[PDB]
Amino acid sequence: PAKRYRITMKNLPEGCSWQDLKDLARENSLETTFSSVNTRDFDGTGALEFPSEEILVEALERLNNIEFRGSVITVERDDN
Repeated sequence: PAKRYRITMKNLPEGCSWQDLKDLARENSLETTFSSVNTRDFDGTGALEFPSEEILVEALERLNNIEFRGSVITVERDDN
């Protein structure tokens, strides 16, 4: 729509899953459309999408190098 973006949500010790990352994201105030998770990286990173950069910039300032129930995630723009 007004936008289309994709972000990475990742760090190193955590093979996170879509259920896990949406759980945290709702904790944190994200929602998004969806995320590319479970497939491969070091083992398991997510990569979210939304039609409006509000949600992108949010996580880039809400989830960037945050501790995730005892793991951590670093998050960033990945198609922009």
